[PDB]
Amino acid sequence: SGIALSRLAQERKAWRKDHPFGFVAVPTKNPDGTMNLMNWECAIPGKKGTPWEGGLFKLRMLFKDDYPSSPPKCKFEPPLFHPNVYPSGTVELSILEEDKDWRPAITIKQILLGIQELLNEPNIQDPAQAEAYTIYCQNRVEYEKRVRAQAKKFAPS
Repeated sequence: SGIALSRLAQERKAWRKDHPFGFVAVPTKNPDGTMNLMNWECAIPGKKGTPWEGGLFKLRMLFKDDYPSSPPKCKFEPPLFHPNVYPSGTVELSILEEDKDWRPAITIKQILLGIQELLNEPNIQDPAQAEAYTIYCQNRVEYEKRVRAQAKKFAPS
């Protein structure tokens, strides 16, 4: 885990120095209050001018011991209504796949901005959940209606 922790400490430094407005990315605590750099609690704000606007969408970023060989698993908690989000909460995205567009050099900032962009522009060619995907494909106005409601439920206080 040395190589992974070295990189994850450099990502925490870069993120604290400068990150996009409204985004959260913080390592979790181990039982003994020590920092767990392999498991981050993140939040993505809905984009201004979209049906996601107003919402803050919490997500866990989970790193394997061979990071950055492998991308993190990115998991919305709770699971999101979105065509490219598995019922588990796992995000399906090409930059989050080792055998697709993942590159070791991709930053936490680039991952979170990538997921933000996915939220309002689903990929109709890599479905992840039957429920959201079918409504997206067959009934776009009802899809956008469910998204507006979701954005209201996850409005921050």
